[PDB]
Amino acid sequence: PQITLWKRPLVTIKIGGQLKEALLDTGADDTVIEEMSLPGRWKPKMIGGIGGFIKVRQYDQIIIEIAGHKAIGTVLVGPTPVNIIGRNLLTQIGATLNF
Amino acid sequence: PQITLWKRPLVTIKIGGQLKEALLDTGADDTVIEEMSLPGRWKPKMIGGIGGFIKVRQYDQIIIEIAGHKAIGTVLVGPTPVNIIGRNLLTQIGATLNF
Ligand SMILES: COc1ccc(S(=O)(=O)N(CC(C)C)C[C@@H](O)[C@H](Cc2ccccc2)NC(=O)O[C@H]2[C@H]3CO[C@H]4OC[C@@H]2[C@H]4C3)cc1
Ligand SMILES: [Cl-]
Ligand SMILES: [Cl-]
Ligand code: NA
Repeated sequence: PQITLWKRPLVTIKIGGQLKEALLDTGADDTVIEEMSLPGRWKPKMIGGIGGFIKVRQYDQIIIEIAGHKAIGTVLVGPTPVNIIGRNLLTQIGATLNF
Repeated sequence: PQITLWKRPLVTIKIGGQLKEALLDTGADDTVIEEMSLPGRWKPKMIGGIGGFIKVRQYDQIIIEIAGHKAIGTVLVGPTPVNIIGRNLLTQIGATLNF
């Protein structure tokens, strides 16, 4: 679709079998989801934003359904205040910015 | 133009007569730039990101060129790690997300 930006670009996602809302975020390199369990191995990572850094768990090869589009990639899980779909998965659904 | 997301969506902006690089950020409500001087009065604002909250200076009706497009609107100035163009100005240049 074409999403205007008058409001936050929130969409429904499916991850780990759970339905959530997430922000399509072109300013995020990586995808970051609020605390939840995912299967498989993970490793610790530190990521920084406005305010500073948080510790997260890095899970690789996770499948996510984004606005009904399937994608696979790394998902970071930790105390983010918002679920964020970042560029590593936006590319996989063919998302572009247009002006 | 049409901007894919395999790389960060960095563009050149011009503000207070200086050129800067900034991120086109659909995940940011507001535009936030690293510390610099701007004319006029400012007002206080606290904004929250991944790693907590920061105090910024809010300047209204500031002229800023973004990738060759004129915008005039609110700019937040503070200790952000990166210059971010948020939805308040992305709508002024006509930007949409497409997939
Ligand atoms: C390496 O992988 C990653 C992935 C994500 C991030 S990030 O989340 O720190 N960030 C990076 C960006 C360079 C600032 C993405 C933004 O798009 C956030 C996303 C985000 C939204 C809300 C809460 C936390 C993070 N925007 C936001 O801070 O905007 C505030 C400021 C912008 O204006 C408003 O809109 C959201 C809030 C608020 C003040 C960092 C590392
Ligand atoms: Cl990935
Ligand atoms: Cl592509
Ligand atoms: Na894995």
